Amino acid sequence: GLKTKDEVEKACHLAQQLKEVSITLGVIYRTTERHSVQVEAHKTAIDKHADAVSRAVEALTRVDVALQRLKELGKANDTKAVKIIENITSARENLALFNNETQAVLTARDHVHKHRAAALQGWSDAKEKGDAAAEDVWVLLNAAKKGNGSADAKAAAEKCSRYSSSSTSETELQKAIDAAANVGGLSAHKSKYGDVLNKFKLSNASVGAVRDTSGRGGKHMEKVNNVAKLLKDAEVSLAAAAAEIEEVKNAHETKVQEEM
Amino acid sequence: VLSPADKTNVKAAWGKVGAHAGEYGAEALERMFLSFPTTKTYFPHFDLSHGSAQVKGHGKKVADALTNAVAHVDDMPNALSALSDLHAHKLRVDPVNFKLLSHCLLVTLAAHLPAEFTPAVHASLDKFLASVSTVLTSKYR
Amino acid sequence: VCGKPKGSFPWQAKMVSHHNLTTGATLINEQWLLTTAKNLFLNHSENATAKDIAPTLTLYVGKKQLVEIEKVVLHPNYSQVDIGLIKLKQKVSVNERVMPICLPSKDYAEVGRVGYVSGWGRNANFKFTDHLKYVMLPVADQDQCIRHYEGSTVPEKKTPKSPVGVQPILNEHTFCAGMSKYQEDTCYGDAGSAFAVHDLEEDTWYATGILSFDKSCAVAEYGVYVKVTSIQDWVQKTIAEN
Amino acid sequence: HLTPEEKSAVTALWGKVNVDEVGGEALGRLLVVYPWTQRFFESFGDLSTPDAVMGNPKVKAHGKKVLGAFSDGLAHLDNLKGTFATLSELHCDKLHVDPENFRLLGNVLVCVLAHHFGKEFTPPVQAAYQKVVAGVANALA
Ligand code: HEM
Ligand code: HEM
Ligand SMILES: *[C@@H]1O[C@H](CO)[C@@H](O)[C@H](O)[C@H]1NC(C)=O
Ligand SMILES: *[C@@H]1O[C@H](CO)[C@@H](O)[C@H](O)[C@H]1NC(C)=O
Repeated sequence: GLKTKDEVEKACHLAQQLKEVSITLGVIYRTTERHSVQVEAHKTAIDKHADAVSRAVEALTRVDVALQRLKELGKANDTKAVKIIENITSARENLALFNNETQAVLTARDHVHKHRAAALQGWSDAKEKGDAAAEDVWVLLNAAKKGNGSADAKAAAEKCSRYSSSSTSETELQKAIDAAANVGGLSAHKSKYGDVLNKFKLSNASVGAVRDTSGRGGKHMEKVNNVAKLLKDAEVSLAAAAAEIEEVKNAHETKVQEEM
Repeated sequence: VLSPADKTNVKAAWGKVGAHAGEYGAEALERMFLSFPTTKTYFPHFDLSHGSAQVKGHGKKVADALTNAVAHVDDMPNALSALSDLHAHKLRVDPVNFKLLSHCLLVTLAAHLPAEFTPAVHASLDKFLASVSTVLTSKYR
Repeated sequence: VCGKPKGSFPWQAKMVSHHNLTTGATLINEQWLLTTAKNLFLNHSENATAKDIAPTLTLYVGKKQLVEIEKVVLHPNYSQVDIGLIKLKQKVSVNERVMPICLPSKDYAEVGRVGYVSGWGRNANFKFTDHLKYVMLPVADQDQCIRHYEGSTVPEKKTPKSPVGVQPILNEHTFCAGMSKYQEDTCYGDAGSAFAVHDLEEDTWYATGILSFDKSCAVAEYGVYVKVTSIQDWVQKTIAEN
Repeated sequence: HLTPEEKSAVTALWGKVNVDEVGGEALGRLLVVYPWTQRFFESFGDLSTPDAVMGNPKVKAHGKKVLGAFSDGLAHLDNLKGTFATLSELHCDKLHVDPENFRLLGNVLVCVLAHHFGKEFTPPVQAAYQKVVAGVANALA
């Protein structure tokens, strides 16, 4: 049992830090909500972009199907077809960029959710473990208020608050665990303490990953926004190109019919 | 916003209330007056004693209005337009009071229809009364 | 200087009407705030002038720091653009709790954008909040919002469809924002507050909108904001002239 | 402040509460009715549906703790401030919980009591419990 003022103070500090784990982590976890909101906003914006560029995409598809027919007729080398293809190559390049950047945004969105789910699970495990370990320490602290053991040990136990004065950290929790290694009664739970600290680190690191991933996602989204506008702006000229190449293709069809 | 699922919950809970609506309205007012005495200031000329006939009369009008809103959940602003001008402009009832009466109505329903007052129904009714409260206060200035 | 918060919404101000109704205003430089024309007209006749209004207002910033007002300037087309400017008698002292938000050069009122709206409006119990709160909201599709309140984007097909029984002012000068992930919305007294967007490249906060329609209260689905880019020139001219 | 008569009606009622259940049911309902409160409790696992919420063991367990603190408040109606000073320090200073949520939980608890006690949850007993929930909310703030 805890019989000295020193043992009581080491136990007190540890119990506070173990109990603080869930509190600190809930606060830290709640900072990831902005990133979940942002990544959901990226997805909505991508769906809106995909809709806005669909007419430009439809024109580019019409161009490829007219070109495929020209290849079948052996007329794909027609100078007008060649010229049209050159004129639309920026749009083809922009469409490939739009596809690539949107995919990068969507992967970052998946990673944000995955890191957030690991942060949540880490928080939940840390709380389960932390609260239980703090309860075992409190058995000793509460017993230390009565019976044998110095009057100073009892007074210190009576003064002990459930809660830490500030947020915990890997450093502070570790410091508390290490100080308690000297205390007989607490020493039986050393492996429990270690698992709490590993869950704290894991949750915290996952929160860091959410933030970094979200930043990368945002950079990709800025490129998506830029290239989506270039495609929408090209819509009218792309529709014109699709009609011209269809005319070229139609003239070659009628030249083949008339030549048979 | 009331979802279709909320609307179903409200129509069912209020269908169980049925003919008791006036009695429940009178009890919600009685609970409001007693729990939150400041509300009594809007009714300076009422007999607000337990069992007052004037309160039973008013409870019936309040209930009829809610019944009407339940019947017209998709068009509540329209169904409550006269009442909304009445409360916001003429009477100038501070919005806080609507949350007091809403709480007291929920308490009344919980006490009288325990079988129906599930968590989902409680969420739906709170949302329904919040829509009524908002409609009745949106013109307040 | 602007848009670098250390406490989280140092640009937020609290306006109190002569009949003790709390509303919002937003600090845009050391001596001027944006708010709405509706806020300014609380407890006034529809025929009041800026001169009638100004001496009847009480304004605070930071930790209950009362600031004295010199004058008010109503937007010349305030029935379309629900805005007013407030000029203080003197510059505020900038610190960790009091700092203007930047006015934007870019138009951040696009779907895919998330904003933070702080406010002194009424809470879930319809009481004016004791503590400043905020909501994180996404910019919503303009057409979705128009259909929600007006039924159609086509003028001849419009009908008053507002779920709260009062219609917002919706036009080319405004944007809408949704509701939070946890279905939190804005409500009475939140108007005048900024829809603040964080530009991650510059690491600066910008006022993208000023909340106009603060009556949605999670009953109607969208808050309606005046686009700051659409009034920027008028703001600059007004400040330069007064 | 509670008349001794009110203190009496309150403890009389409380003595009959299922200490193992009404805590989880009030917390469970707060999370369903006012979903933004979940952000403090996402660590409880599955809260995706009202049944998931109401049947969740962590909600039940945590509920017991909340109810236990209300029980302590009942034993010290004269000094709620001192009784709740440590808890206020946690919720206020560490957690930054908007004090309006304490009033919402208190009100949900009143609804739960009404739900379980029916008619016995009379208007005067409600009014006494409203003093308790306000007192507990102010002390936590
Ligand atoms: C769900 C909320 C409410 C509903 C449905 C409701 C409904 C109405 C109805 C139907 C009337 C009667 C109109 C008539 O005289 O023909 C009215 C009158 C009135 N209401 Fe409300 N009301 C509500 C909330 C409020 C609240 C919260 C208060 C104040 C605390 C308020 C105070 C009054 C007063 C003072 C009158 C006028 C009394 C009279 O002269 O008859 N009510 N109520
Ligand atoms: C008004 C009545 C309330 C009572 C009596 C109450 C009671 C308490 C008690 C006794 C604990 C401490 C358990 C412990 O860790 O040793 C606590 C913890 C907590 N409460 Fe409350 N509470 C109330 C309202 C609130 C509300 C409204 C919220 C937020 C929505 C809140 C969120 C929390 C959180 C997050 C914890 C910390 C759990 C942890 O991580 O350690 N509760 N509750
Ligand atoms: C409300 O406004 C009036 C003055 O019009 C006055 O009673 C007081 O200044 C305000 N009330 C409170 C409680 O501050
Ligand atoms: C006010 O409205 C008219 C409408 O045609 C417009 O020409 C004018 O520029 C507007 N003023 C400002 C400052 O926006």
